[PDB]
Amino acid sequence: DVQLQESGPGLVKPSQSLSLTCTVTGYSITSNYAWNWIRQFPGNKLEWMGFISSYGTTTYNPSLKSRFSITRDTSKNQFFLQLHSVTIEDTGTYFCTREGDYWGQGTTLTVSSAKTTAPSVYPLAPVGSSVTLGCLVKGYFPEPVTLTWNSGSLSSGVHTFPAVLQSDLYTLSSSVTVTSSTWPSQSITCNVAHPASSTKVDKKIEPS
Amino acid sequence: DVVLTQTPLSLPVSLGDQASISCRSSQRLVHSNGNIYLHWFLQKPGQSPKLLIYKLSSRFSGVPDRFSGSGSGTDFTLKISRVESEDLGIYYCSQTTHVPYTFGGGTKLEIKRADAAPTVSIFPPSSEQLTSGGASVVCFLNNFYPKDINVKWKIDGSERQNGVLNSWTDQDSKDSTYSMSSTLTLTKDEYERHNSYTCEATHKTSTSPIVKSFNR
Ligand code: NA
Repeated sequence: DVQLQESGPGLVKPSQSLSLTCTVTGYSITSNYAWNWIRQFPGNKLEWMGFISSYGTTTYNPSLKSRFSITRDTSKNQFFLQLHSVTIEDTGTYFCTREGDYWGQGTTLTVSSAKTTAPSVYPLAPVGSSVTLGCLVKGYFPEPVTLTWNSGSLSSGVHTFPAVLQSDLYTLSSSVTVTSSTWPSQSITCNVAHPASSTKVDKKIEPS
Repeated sequence: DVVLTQTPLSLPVSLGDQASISCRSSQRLVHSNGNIYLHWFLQKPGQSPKLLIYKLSSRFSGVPDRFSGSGSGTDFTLKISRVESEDLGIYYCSQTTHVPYTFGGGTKLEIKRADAAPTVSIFPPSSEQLTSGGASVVCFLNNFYPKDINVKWKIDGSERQNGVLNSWTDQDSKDSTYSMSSTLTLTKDEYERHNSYTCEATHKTSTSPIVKSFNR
Protein backbone atom coordinates (compact mmCIF):
# COMPACT_ATOMS: atom_id res chain seq x y z
CA ASP A 1 0.00 0.00 0.00
CA VAL A 2 0.80 3.68 -0.24
CA GLN A 3 3.17 5.02 2.38
CA LEU A 4 4.39 8.57 2.98
CA GLN A 5 7.32 9.57 5.14
CA GLU A 6 8.23 13.15 6.01
CA SER A 7 11.64 14.38 6.88
CA GLY A 8 13.29 17.67 7.70
CA PRO A 9 15.96 19.66 9.49
CA GLY A 10 14.06 20.01 12.76
CA LEU A 11 15.26 23.32 14.16
CA VAL A 12 16.04 26.47 12.22
CA LYS A 13 16.38 30.22 12.80
CA PRO A 14 14.06 32.90 11.39
CA SER A 15 14.75 34.04 7.86
CA GLN A 16 16.14 30.62 7.11
CA SER A 17 15.34 29.21 3.72
CA LEU A 18 14.55 25.55 3.97
CA SER A 19 12.96 22.43 2.54
CA LEU A 20 10.98 19.48 3.78
CA THR A 21 10.82 16.04 2.22
CA CYS A 22 8.04 13.65 1.47
CA THR A 23 9.16 10.26 0.34
CA VAL A 24 6.42 8.19 -1.19
CA THR A 25 6.46 4.44 -1.65
CA GLY A 26 4.12 1.92 -3.17
CA TYR A 27 2.68 4.54 -5.47
CA SER A 28 3.99 6.90 -8.17
CA ILE A 29 3.47 10.61 -7.76
CA THR A 30 3.28 10.86 -11.54
CA SER A 31 0.55 8.25 -11.80
CA ASN A 32 -2.37 10.07 -10.33
CA TYR A 33 -3.83 12.31 -7.67
CA ALA A 34 -2.81 15.47 -5.90
CA TRP A 35 0.01 15.55 -3.41
CA ASN A 36 -0.39 17.87 -0.48
CA TRP A 37 1.37 19.63 2.29
CA ILE A 38 -0.61 20.33 5.40
CA ARG A 39 0.36 22.13 8.55
CA GLN A 40 -0.70 21.62 12.13
CA PHE A 41 -0.05 24.36 14.65
CA PRO A 42 -0.04 24.08 18.41
CA GLY A 43 -3.66 24.28 19.42
CA ASN A 44 -4.09 21.54 16.86
CA LYS A 45 -5.41 23.76 14.06
CA LEU A 46 -4.88 22.34 10.59
CA GLU A 47 -3.97 24.38 7.55
CA TRP A 48 -3.71 23.40 3.91
CA MET A 49 -0.72 24.88 2.18
CA GLY A 50 -0.87 23.38 -1.30
CA PHE A 51 -0.45 20.47 -3.64
CA ILE A 52 1.47 19.36 -6.65
CA SER A 53 -0.54 17.56 -9.30
CA SER A 54 0.68 14.40 -10.91
CA TYR A 55 1.47 16.65 -13.88
CA GLY A 56 3.99 18.56 -11.81
CA THR A 57 1.78 21.62 -11.65
CA THR A 58 1.02 23.32 -8.35
CA THR A 59 -1.85 24.92 -6.49
CA TYR A 60 -1.38 27.06 -3.39
CA ASN A 61 -3.24 28.63 -0.51
CA PRO A 62 -3.43 32.31 -1.50
CA SER A 63 -4.58 33.30 1.97
CA LEU A 64 -1.17 32.81 3.56
CA LYS A 65 1.74 35.06 4.46
CA SER A 66 4.32 32.30 4.24
CA ARG A 67 6.46 32.26 1.14
CA PHE A 68 6.69 28.77 -0.26
CA SER A 69 6.52 26.38 -3.10
CA ILE A 70 6.18 22.72 -3.85
CA THR A 71 8.44 20.70 -6.06
CA ARG A 72 9.19 17.10 -6.90
CA ASP A 73 11.64 14.49 -8.04
CA THR A 74 9.82 11.86 -9.99
CA SER A 75 12.81 9.51 -10.02
CA LYS A 76 13.24 9.17 -6.26
CA ASN A 77 9.51 9.52 -6.06
CA GLN A 78 9.64 12.46 -3.68
CA PHE A 79 7.98 15.79 -3.37
CA PHE A 80 9.16 18.79 -1.42
CA LEU A 81 7.96 21.77 0.55
CA GLN A 82 10.28 24.69 0.19
CA LEU A 83 9.87 27.49 2.75
CA HIS A 84 11.58 30.68 1.75
CA SER A 85 12.03 32.67 4.96
CA VAL A 86 10.53 31.04 7.96
CA THR A 87 9.24 33.03 10.85
CA ILE A 88 8.48 31.94 14.41
CA GLU A 89 4.88 31.52 13.31
CA ASP A 90 5.85 28.72 10.94
CA THR A 91 6.58 26.50 13.89
CA GLY A 92 4.43 23.41 13.74
CA THR A 93 4.01 19.88 12.47
CA TYR A 94 4.05 19.44 8.73
CA PHE A 95 2.26 16.57 7.03
CA CYS A 96 2.45 15.32 3.50
CA THR A 97 -0.41 13.69 1.74
CA ARG A 98 -1.97 12.03 -1.20
CA GLU A 99 -5.18 13.99 -1.32
CA GLY A 100 -6.49 13.15 2.10
CA ASP A 101 -6.52 9.40 2.28
CA TYR A 102 -2.85 8.87 3.03
CA TRP A 103 -0.74 10.78 5.52
CA GLY A 104 2.79 10.65 6.84
CA GLN A 105 3.61 10.54 10.52
CA GLY A 106 4.67 14.11 10.32
CA THR A 107 7.78 16.17 10.79
CA THR A 108 8.32 18.91 13.37
CA LEU A 109 9.58 22.30 12.28
CA THR A 110 10.71 24.63 15.02
CA VAL A 111 11.64 28.18 14.14
CA SER A 112 13.72 29.61 16.94
CA SER A 113 16.83 31.67 17.52
CA ALA A 114 17.28 29.67 20.68
CA LYS A 115 20.32 27.40 20.91
CA THR A 116 20.34 23.64 21.05
CA THR A 117 20.72 22.15 24.48
CA ALA A 118 21.40 18.70 25.83
CA PRO A 119 19.16 17.77 28.74
CA SER A 120 19.89 16.85 32.30
CA VAL A 121 18.34 13.51 33.13
CA TYR A 122 17.22 13.28 36.72
CA PRO A 123 16.16 10.16 38.63
CA LEU A 124 13.09 10.39 40.79
CA ALA A 125 13.26 7.74 43.49
CA PRO A 126 10.59 7.54 46.23
CA VAL A 127 10.81 9.03 49.70
CA GLY A 128 1.47 0.21 49.44
CA SER A 129 0.82 -2.57 46.95
CA SER A 130 2.51 -0.96 43.96
CA VAL A 131 5.40 1.43 43.41
CA THR A 132 6.02 4.58 41.39
CA LEU A 133 9.19 6.10 39.98
CA GLY A 134 10.03 8.91 37.62
CA CYS A 135 12.31 10.56 35.12
CA LEU A 136 12.98 14.28 34.89
CA VAL A 137 14.50 15.38 31.59
CA LYS A 138 15.14 19.08 31.97
CA GLY A 139 16.42 22.05 30.03
CA TYR A 140 16.81 20.66 26.54
CA PHE A 141 16.16 22.11 23.09
CA PRO A 142 14.66 21.46 20.81
CA GLU A 143 12.57 18.32 20.64
CA PRO A 144 11.64 15.75 20.04
CA VAL A 145 13.10 13.56 22.75
CA THR A 146 13.03 9.85 23.63
CA LEU A 147 12.20 8.10 26.86
CA THR A 148 11.96 4.40 27.56
CA TRP A 149 12.06 2.14 30.56
CA ASN A 150 14.38 -0.82 30.61
CA SER A 151 15.21 -0.32 26.98
CA GLY A 152 11.55 -0.29 26.11
CA SER A 153 10.92 -3.75 27.47
CA LEU A 154 8.96 -2.27 30.33
CA SER A 155 6.04 -0.36 28.84
CA SER A 156 3.17 -1.17 31.18
CA GLY A 157 2.04 1.38 33.74
CA VAL A 158 4.13 4.08 32.16
CA HIS A 159 3.23 7.73 31.74
CA THR A 160 5.27 10.01 29.53
CA PHE A 161 4.14 13.59 29.83
CA PRO A 162 4.17 16.20 27.05
CA ALA A 163 7.13 18.57 27.19
CA VAL A 164 6.57 22.11 28.41
CA LEU A 165 8.62 25.13 27.40
CA GLN A 166 10.03 27.54 29.97
CA SER A 167 12.49 30.19 28.85
CA ASP A 168 13.39 28.41 25.63
CA LEU A 169 14.02 25.24 27.55
CA TYR A 170 11.88 22.12 27.59
CA THR A 171 11.11 19.98 30.56
CA LEU A 172 9.74 16.47 30.37
CA SER A 173 8.84 13.98 33.08
CA SER A 174 8.01 10.30 33.07
CA SER A 175 6.09 8.05 35.39
CA VAL A 176 6.14 4.29 35.80
CA THR A 177 4.38 2.05 38.27
CA VAL A 178 5.57 -1.36 39.36
CA THR A 179 4.83 -3.80 42.16
CA SER A 180 6.69 -3.41 45.44
CA SER A 181 8.25 -6.83 45.01
CA THR A 182 9.80 -5.61 41.77
CA TRP A 183 11.82 -2.66 42.98
CA PRO A 184 14.46 -2.33 43.76
CA SER A 185 15.17 -6.05 43.71
CA GLN A 186 15.08 -5.61 39.97
CA SER A 187 16.84 -2.67 38.39
CA ILE A 188 14.79 -0.08 36.58
CA THR A 189 16.70 2.22 34.28
CA CYS A 190 15.46 5.24 32.43
CA ASN A 191 16.50 5.68 28.82
CA VAL A 192 16.87 9.17 27.43
CA ALA A 193 17.72 10.11 23.88
CA HIS A 194 18.00 13.61 22.43
CA PRO A 195 19.04 13.22 18.78
CA ALA A 196 19.29 16.96 18.36
CA SER A 197 22.22 17.23 20.78
CA SER A 198 23.37 13.73 19.99
CA THR A 199 22.86 12.87 23.66
CA LYS A 200 22.03 9.44 24.99
CA VAL A 201 21.59 8.89 28.70
CA ASP A 202 20.72 5.94 30.88
CA LYS A 203 19.67 6.55 34.45
CA LYS A 204 19.06 3.64 36.76
CA ILE A 205 16.71 4.37 39.63
CA GLU A 206 18.34 3.74 42.98
CA PRO A 207 16.49 3.99 46.26
CA SER A 208 16.51 6.58 48.98
CA ASP B 1 -12.46 31.51 2.37
CA VAL B 2 -14.75 28.70 3.36
CA VAL B 3 -15.07 28.52 7.11
CA LEU B 4 -16.09 25.32 8.84
CA THR B 5 -17.50 25.29 12.32
CA GLN B 6 -17.65 22.19 14.42
CA THR B 7 -20.08 21.42 17.18
CA PRO B 8 -19.38 20.77 19.82
CA LEU B 9 -15.78 21.44 20.88
CA SER B 10 -15.70 18.57 23.34
CA LEU B 11 -17.96 15.52 23.52
CA PRO B 12 -18.17 12.90 26.26
CA VAL B 13 -19.85 9.67 25.26
CA SER B 14 -20.32 6.26 26.87
CA LEU B 15 -18.90 3.04 25.53
CA GLY B 16 -21.50 1.44 23.33
CA ASP B 17 -23.38 4.69 22.84
CA GLN B 18 -23.87 6.57 19.62
CA ALA B 19 -22.04 9.83 19.16
CA SER B 20 -22.45 12.44 16.48
CA ILE B 21 -20.33 15.37 15.40
CA SER B 22 -21.69 18.34 13.54
CA CYS B 23 -19.90 20.49 10.97
CA ARG B 24 -21.25 23.73 9.61
CA SER B 25 -20.12 25.53 6.47
CA SER B 26 -20.08 29.24 5.68
CA GLN B 27 -20.72 28.26 2.07
CA ARG B 28 -22.41 25.65 -0.09
CA LEU B 29 -19.98 22.87 -0.87
CA VAL B 30 -21.71 21.54 -3.97
CA HIS B 31 -19.30 21.24 -6.89
CA SER B 32 -20.32 21.81 -10.49
CA ASN B 33 -19.76 18.07 -10.90
CA GLY B 34 -22.62 17.77 -8.44
CA ASN B 35 -20.43 16.32 -5.70
CA ILE B 36 -20.01 17.53 -2.12
CA TYR B 37 -16.32 17.22 -1.30
CA LEU B 38 -16.82 17.34 2.44
CA HIS B 39 -14.72 14.82 4.34
CA TRP B 40 -14.09 13.44 7.82
CA PHE B 41 -10.90 12.62 9.70
CA LEU B 42 -9.93 11.30 13.07
CA GLN B 43 -6.70 12.14 14.80
CA LYS B 44 -5.86 9.70 17.55
CA PRO B 45 -3.32 10.88 20.11
CA GLY B 46 0.26 10.91 18.96
CA GLN B 47 -0.93 9.93 15.52
CA SER B 48 -1.53 11.70 12.26
CA PRO B 49 -5.02 12.46 10.98
CA LYS B 50 -6.85 9.61 9.28
CA LEU B 51 -9.59 9.56 6.71
CA LEU B 52 -12.93 8.14 7.81
CA ILE B 53 -15.48 9.60 5.44
CA TYR B 54 -15.01 11.24 2.08
CA LYS B 55 -17.39 13.00 -0.28
CA LEU B 56 -19.91 13.37 2.49
CA SER B 57 -20.96 9.79 2.94
CA SER B 58 -18.40 7.46 1.35
CA ARG B 59 -16.50 5.30 3.77
CA PHE B 60 -12.78 4.69 3.34
CA SER B 61 -11.32 1.18 3.40
CA GLY B 62 -10.70 -0.49 6.68
CA VAL B 63 -13.02 1.95 8.33
CA PRO B 64 -15.77 0.22 10.38
CA ASP B 65 -19.36 0.47 9.19
CA ARG B 66 -19.98 1.89 12.64
CA PHE B 67 -18.86 5.14 11.07
CA SER B 68 -21.20 7.09 8.84
CA GLY B 69 -21.61 10.55 7.44
CA SER B 70 -24.52 12.55 6.11
CA GLY B 71 -25.63 16.16 5.81
CA SER B 72 -27.60 18.82 3.97
CA GLY B 73 -26.19 21.76 2.03
CA THR B 74 -24.30 23.59 4.77
CA ASP B 75 -24.86 21.31 7.72
CA PHE B 76 -22.99 18.01 8.04
CA THR B 77 -22.97 15.15 10.51
CA LEU B 78 -20.66 12.37 11.40
CA LYS B 79 -22.26 9.51 13.30
CA ILE B 80 -20.34 6.98 15.35
CA SER B 81 -22.84 4.27 16.07
CA ARG B 82 -21.35 2.09 18.76
CA VAL B 83 -18.52 3.91 20.43
CA GLU B 84 -15.44 1.99 21.36
CA SER B 85 -12.34 3.18 23.11
CA GLU B 86 -9.98 3.30 20.17
CA ASP B 87 -12.36 5.95 18.94
CA LEU B 88 -11.06 8.71 21.18
CA GLY B 89 -9.33 11.77 19.76
CA ILE B 90 -9.90 14.86 17.66
CA TYR B 91 -12.37 14.77 14.84
CA TYR B 92 -12.05 17.07 11.86
CA CYS B 93 -14.17 18.00 8.92
CA SER B 94 -12.66 19.42 5.74
CA GLN B 95 -13.75 20.82 2.40
CA THR B 96 -12.18 20.58 -1.03
CA THR B 97 -14.94 22.03 -3.17
CA HIS B 98 -13.24 25.38 -2.89
CA VAL B 99 -9.66 26.55 -2.89
CA PRO B 100 -8.20 27.13 -0.45
CA TYR B 101 -8.98 23.83 1.19
CA THR B 102 -10.04 24.38 4.77
CA PHE B 103 -10.43 22.38 7.95
CA GLY B 104 -12.82 22.60 10.85
CA GLY B 105 -11.36 23.50 14.22
CA GLY B 106 -11.81 19.98 15.54
CA THR B 107 -14.00 18.19 18.04
CA LYS B 108 -12.50 16.24 20.91
CA LEU B 109 -14.23 12.97 21.64
CA GLU B 110 -13.96 12.00 25.27
CA ILE B 111 -15.15 8.64 26.56
CA LYS B 112 -17.56 8.68 29.46
CA ARG B 113 -16.30 6.75 32.43
CA ALA B 114 -16.59 6.02 36.12
CA ASP B 115 -15.30 9.02 38.00
CA ALA B 116 -11.86 8.08 39.23
CA ALA B 117 -9.52 9.78 41.64
CA PRO B 118 -5.84 10.42 40.97
CA THR B 119 -3.08 8.26 42.33
CA VAL B 120 -0.74 10.83 43.78
CA SER B 121 3.01 10.71 44.23
CA ILE B 122 5.48 13.30 45.49
CA PHE B 123 9.14 13.35 44.54
CA PRO B 124 12.22 15.11 45.97
CA PRO B 125 15.14 16.71 44.04
CA SER B 126 17.83 14.37 42.83
CA SER B 127 21.35 14.35 44.20
CA GLU B 128 22.46 15.11 40.70
CA GLN B 129 20.08 18.01 40.41
CA LEU B 130 20.99 19.21 43.89
CA THR B 131 24.63 19.26 42.89
CA SER B 132 23.95 21.59 39.99
CA GLY B 133 22.24 24.04 42.30
CA GLY B 134 18.86 22.87 41.12
CA ALA B 135 15.84 21.83 43.13
CA SER B 136 12.84 20.23 41.50
CA VAL B 137 9.95 18.61 43.24
CA VAL B 138 7.77 16.40 41.12
CA CYS B 139 4.19 15.37 41.69
CA PHE B 140 2.29 12.86 39.61
CA LEU B 141 -1.47 12.64 39.47
CA ASN B 142 -2.19 9.47 37.55
CA ASN B 143 -5.15 7.63 36.17
CA PHE B 144 -7.95 9.97 37.13
CA TYR B 145 -11.23 11.02 35.61
CA PRO B 146 -12.54 13.41 34.64
CA LYS B 147 -9.92 15.75 33.28
CA ASP B 148 -10.72 18.75 35.43
CA ILE B 149 -8.10 18.92 38.14
CA ASN B 150 -6.43 21.65 40.09
CA VAL B 151 -3.19 21.52 41.98
CA LYS B 152 -1.54 23.54 44.70
CA TRP B 153 2.08 23.59 45.77
CA LYS B 154 2.66 24.33 49.46
CA ILE B 155 6.00 25.13 51.04
CA ASP B 156 6.07 25.15 54.82
CA GLY B 157 2.33 25.36 54.95
CA SER B 158 1.78 28.27 52.61
CA GLU B 159 1.24 28.36 48.89
CA ARG B 160 3.82 28.77 46.13
CA GLN B 161 2.69 29.96 42.70
CA ASN B 162 5.91 30.89 40.96
CA GLY B 163 7.91 28.17 39.26
CA VAL B 164 5.20 25.61 38.57
CA LEU B 165 5.19 23.50 35.41
CA ASN B 166 2.13 21.44 34.59
CA SER B 167 1.58 18.80 31.95
CA TRP B 168 -1.48 16.75 31.12
CA THR B 169 -1.76 13.60 29.08
CA ASP B 170 -4.40 12.84 26.49
CA GLN B 171 -7.11 10.37 27.47
CA ASP B 172 -5.78 6.85 27.79
CA SER B 173 -7.88 4.53 25.64
CA LYS B 174 -6.65 1.61 27.68
CA ASP B 175 -8.82 2.68 30.60
CA SER B 176 -10.22 6.07 29.62
CA THR B 177 -8.18 7.80 32.28
CA TYR B 178 -6.14 10.96 32.35
CA SER B 179 -2.82 11.78 33.93
CA MET B 180 -0.94 14.84 35.09
CA SER B 181 2.48 15.90 36.19
CA SER B 182 3.50 18.99 38.10
CA THR B 183 7.00 20.22 38.72
CA LEU B 184 7.86 22.90 41.22
CA THR B 185 11.31 24.28 40.61
CA LEU B 186 13.35 26.38 42.99
CA THR B 187 16.92 27.31 43.71
CA LYS B 188 18.91 24.85 45.80
CA ASP B 189 18.99 27.66 48.32
CA GLU B 190 15.32 28.58 48.39
CA TYR B 191 14.81 24.87 48.85
CA GLU B 192 17.01 23.97 51.79
CA ARG B 193 15.48 26.95 53.56
CA HIS B 194 12.27 25.06 54.12
CA ASN B 195 11.18 21.74 55.52
CA SER B 196 7.80 20.60 54.34
CA TYR B 197 6.86 20.09 50.73
CA THR B 198 3.25 19.46 49.96
CA CYS B 199 1.48 18.65 46.77
CA GLU B 200 -2.25 19.35 46.87
CA ALA B 201 -4.77 18.03 44.40
CA THR B 202 -8.36 19.09 43.93
CA HIS B 203 -10.89 16.99 42.10
CA LYS B 204 -14.53 15.93 41.94
CA THR B 205 -13.78 12.51 43.38
CA SER B 206 -13.12 14.22 46.68
CA THR B 207 -14.76 17.15 48.44
CA SER B 208 -11.39 17.51 50.06
CA PRO B 209 -7.91 17.89 48.59
CA ILE B 210 -5.69 14.88 48.10
CA VAL B 211 -2.47 15.50 49.96
CA LYS B 212 0.96 14.06 49.41
CA SER B 213 4.08 15.31 51.14
CA PHE B 214 7.55 15.01 52.51
CA ASN B 215 10.02 16.53 54.89
CA ARG B 216 13.39 17.68 53.59
NA1 NA C 1 -11.75 18.19 -7.05
